[PDB]
Amino acid sequence: SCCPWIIWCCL
Repeated sequence: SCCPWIIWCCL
């Protein structure tokens, strides 16, 4: 739920 809502990430 990173950015965007995705696994450990920040795209």
